[PDB]
Amino acid sequence: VNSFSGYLKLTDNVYIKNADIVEEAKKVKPTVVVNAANVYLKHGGGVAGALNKATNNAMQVESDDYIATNGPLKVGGSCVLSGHNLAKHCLHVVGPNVNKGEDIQLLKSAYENFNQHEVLLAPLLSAGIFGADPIHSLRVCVDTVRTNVYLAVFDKNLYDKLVSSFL
Ligand SMILES: O=C(O)C[C@H](NC(=O)c1cc(F)cc2[nH]cnc12)c1ccc(Br)cc1
Repeated sequence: VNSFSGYLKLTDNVYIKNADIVEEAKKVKPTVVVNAANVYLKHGGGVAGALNKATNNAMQVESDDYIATNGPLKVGGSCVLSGHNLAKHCLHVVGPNVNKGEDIQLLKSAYENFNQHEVLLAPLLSAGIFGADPIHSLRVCVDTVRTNVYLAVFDKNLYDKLVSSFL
């Protein structure tokens, strides 16, 4: 039993809700919140900008120190950093950004990072400003992640769609 409330169950291990991931993280304090990161950990907009803003820019400060020490992530890669006031940990995962021409097949590699964590609160990788089809992203998520994933979808319209077209 865990503290996630109000999710529709899609599979044995994938759950989905219409929620603002920032507000959901602040209320659940999950062990792991996933950020839709880029390789530079520059959290300017989308989910990343919103999560970072909710940390009063502490996520960005920590991220800049990480990059200065380690260099950029790989597309499809991840790193674990602090969750600040939102979660114990933040798993920064780099999905491919279609608006940069990155190979969508890297989306499966990106979701594989979730399997290193028993339970996660997560956005749909490569959705939103990353330009991928959120329905394809949901399919890859379901077919790749084996751990328990609670997907928050900010847009109510999108959500209702994802549910009605799910197989
Ligand atoms: O709806 C989703 O969950 C996926 C994606 N979300 C974002 O891009 C997004 C951006 C942001 F700045 C803050 C956020 N907090 C939660 N998600 C976001 C999206 C896709 C299509 C459309 Br139309 C609208 C949104």
